[PDB]
Order: sequence, then C-alpha cells, then structure tokens
Amino acid sequence: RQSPDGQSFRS
Amino acid sequence: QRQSPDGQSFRS
Amino acid sequence: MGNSEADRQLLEAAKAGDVETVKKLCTVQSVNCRDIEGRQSTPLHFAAGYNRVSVVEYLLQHGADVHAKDKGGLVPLHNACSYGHYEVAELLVKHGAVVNVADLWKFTPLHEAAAKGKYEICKLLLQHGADPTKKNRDGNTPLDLVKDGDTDIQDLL
Amino acid sequence: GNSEADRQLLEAAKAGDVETVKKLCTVQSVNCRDIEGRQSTPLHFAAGYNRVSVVEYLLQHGADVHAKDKGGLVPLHNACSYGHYEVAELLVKHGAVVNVADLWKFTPLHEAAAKGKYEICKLLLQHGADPTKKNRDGNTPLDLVKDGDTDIQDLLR
Repeated sequence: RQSPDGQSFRS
Repeated sequence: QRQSPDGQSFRS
Repeated sequence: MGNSEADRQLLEAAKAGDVETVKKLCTVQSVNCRDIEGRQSTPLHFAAGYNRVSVVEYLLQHGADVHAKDKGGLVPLHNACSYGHYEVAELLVKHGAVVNVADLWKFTPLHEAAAKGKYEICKLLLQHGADPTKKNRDGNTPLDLVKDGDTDIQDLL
Repeated sequence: GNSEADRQLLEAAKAGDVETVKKLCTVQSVNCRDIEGRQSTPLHFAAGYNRVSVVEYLLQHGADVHAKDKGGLVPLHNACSYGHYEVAELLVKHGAVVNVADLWKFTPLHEAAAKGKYEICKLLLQHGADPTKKNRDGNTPLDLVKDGDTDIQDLLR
C-alpha cells in the first residue's frame, strides 16, 4: 500500500 | 474600531 | 501503452496547479482521465493532493468525479486528507464527496488523517459525520493509527 | 497614491502571482506599503491570502516579518486570523515574534483563538505564545474563544 499522489506543503 | 487584516480564509 | 500527449499534459498541469493549461485541455471526455503510467490518479486526485485549490474548483465545476478511485482504491478526498489540505477536503465534501469511503485495504479518509496526525482534518471529517469505529484490513480503527506523542488527536477521535 | 511598480507588486502579492513579484521585488520595494488601504506590505498580502510561493520568495528577499500595517498588525497576525498554517510556519521559521501585539494589544494567539483555529494556536503555543497576555480590553486569547471550541479552550486552559 503506497502513498497517494501529493505532498503536505506547497513550500 | 479594530478592523480585519488583509486576507481571506479560503483561496476559493 | 501511455496516455495521449493531451491527457499527460492535463494531469501534469493539475499536479502543478496550472489552471490555464487545465482550462485548455479539460473537456467532458478528458476531465476524469487516468495516469495509467503512475497509480492512475485523475486530474482531481493530483489537484487535491497537491493543494491546488483553483484547479480543484475548476475541475469540480467541469464534471470531475469525487468518487473516482486510483489504482489503490483512493478517492481524491483520501489525497486531501492524507496531506492535510483542509480547504480542498471541504470543497470535495461540498461537491458530494462521501466521507466514509474506503480504499482497497479499507483505509478511510479519517484513517489517513489520523495516521498523518492531521488534527483539523480529523475534526472536519468528524464534524461531517465520519465514523471513527471503521476498521481497515488490519482491524485497525483511525484511533489505532494515531501516533504516540500525538496525544491530542486521540482525545478528539 | 502608490507608484505603479509598487501598486503592481502589492496586487501581485495578493494574487500569488510570483513571476510578477520576482520582476518587481527589490530591496527598495520589498517592504512598500499600500497607502490606499491599511498600509499592508507585500508580505501582509501574501500571508493573508495564503500565497505560499510568494511568502517564501519574499522572506528570502528582505521582506520584514516585523512590519506593521495601519492597525499594528504584522503578517503573522494575517496568517493566523485566516488560518494559514504553512504560512504561519514559514513566518515563525524566519523569526516572526509570536507575542507581538497590534495597537489594541491583540496577539496572533488572540486572533487564532477568536477565529477558532486549533493547530495555529498549538503552533503559536509550542513557540512560546503567552496564553495569559491581555489585549487593551482585558481579554486573554482564552477569553475570546467561541463557546464551544472546547478543544481550543482546553488547549489554552
């Protein structure tokens, strides 16, 4: 089970 | 009286 | 086989928040296309996980599917929650996102938010009727996934 | 009124138009003020409107986390009033003073508490925000919490 596409911070 | 800062809670 | 150049460009633009390119490439046929190369995210998954509010907005107004699932069973709301994007999550729910949906391992958006330690998201999902007793394939609730030293989400959950 | 360059920079900061910021932002311009509003700087605009890329560029190019608008608000007030966690994180990382007060002696924690922003309050707290400071009216941030944001009240308790 891998991560969803995306990230927590815009920086 | 005290006023709101420039900005907004939601981008949309 | 790969996606057409155009669906590729639409997915890229969504991940980057390039609303002008999304406008250019977004049609009834393309809006819910899938990144078959990657994990089959739709433009909305990308926009949601990368916190591109203006793209999320545009996509939703153009028939993007809040119920579409990627290769692992995740809907865009899972993406928003896993990454702590509160406004995005709110916009999705406002446009019909089911809060209790589970992926292929029965992880719910709330499992995601809990595990990620995303406090406001948990409160948001609960405040919108998310069921804290739901178990994933491992028999774990969202509470079970809350990290130690994250004392405050536990009490919330 | 402001020079055209300054006006364009302020508008671009509000808009999150970073390419336009990069073209207009110099050491002389970076802390210009909106003389036809409430004397917000470009960082006040970027922080209030949650333009992360712009906030980041500005902080790296001489933008003043101590600058106050006509009401004594610093950009961290703007970020906290409108619940922009990452923005508040970036400001604090670049040395924003958490206990700063405006002309009415509201601190960023007064703003976060009144606007019911939990994680922001938690961040400010973790950074030495003083939950006991009173504004000119005699009110602590706890005093301003909406009944019932009981979690916030408990945080500040």
